Amino acid sequence: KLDIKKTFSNRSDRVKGIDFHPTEPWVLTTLYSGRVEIWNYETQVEVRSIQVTETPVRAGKFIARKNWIIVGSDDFRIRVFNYNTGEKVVDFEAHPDYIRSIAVHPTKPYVLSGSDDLTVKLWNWENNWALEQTFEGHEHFVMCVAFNPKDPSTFASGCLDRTVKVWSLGQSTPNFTLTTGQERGVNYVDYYPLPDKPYMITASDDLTIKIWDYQTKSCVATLEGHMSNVSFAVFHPTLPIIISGSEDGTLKIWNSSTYKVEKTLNVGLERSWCIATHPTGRKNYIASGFDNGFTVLSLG
Amino acid sequence: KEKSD
Repeated sequence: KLDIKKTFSNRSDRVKGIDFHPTEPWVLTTLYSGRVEIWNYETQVEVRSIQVTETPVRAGKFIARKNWIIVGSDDFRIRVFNYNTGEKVVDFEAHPDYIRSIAVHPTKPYVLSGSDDLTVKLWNWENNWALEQTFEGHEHFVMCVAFNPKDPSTFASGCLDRTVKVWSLGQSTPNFTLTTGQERGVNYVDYYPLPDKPYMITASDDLTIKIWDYQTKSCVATLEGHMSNVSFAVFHPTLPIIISGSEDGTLKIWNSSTYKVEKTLNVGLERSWCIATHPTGRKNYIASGFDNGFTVLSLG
Repeated sequence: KEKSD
């Protein structure tokens, strides 16, 4: 039963990245101001925060099994910090242009970064953060990268060139390129995590969200209702819903069978930029970052 | 820059 409760919300500078820790009740936010924050959303006290840089930090993920966070910023750098001590673990120039998105492999010591330099890069932390591969082919900014959780030897990249490319690690060309028909670009791509559907979802400045069958490459559905750029759309990992967020200031919760909107939320933090869902669905938590702060919600 | 914000 959908019963949305605000578990914790705080104001800050614009939140561009956000992520949940899988075992501590913590959320990481990465800010346009160069600051990152880790909050305990149950006690409502900061665990740790760092002034990383003076440029925006658009991307940040926990790497829980190593006690790290990894972040990427407009100064072209990837940094990794130990969240227990604050210590900086590594600091390197990853691309010659902004970093939009970082994904962490669930099982292997790999990280993907996607950038305005038109590539995705694969880094290996068990090989001194060596660059192991550069995936070339996109023709505008790479806005989003995400591993297929059912087969993390493959990953999807979403691009302002209006395509999604799906790639295999260790192979230089995409397995396939999806021509989205989202003419203003793709801001975000996400996989449905369960084995019953081979689905991906994309979000666009053209105000649409689209569901794809990645076996047949067909568009299964198009979800309309947002009134400004759609920054993200994801499938909830346990509940039968899709969650999206937009520069129109709303989050929307859509029924994932009927693709109809169930609930529209204006949390009143202005434009929405990023999303995370709790990996194990603890309290069905989701969190979103906005112009004016973040919010952590229990969906029921 | 596109997508500056």
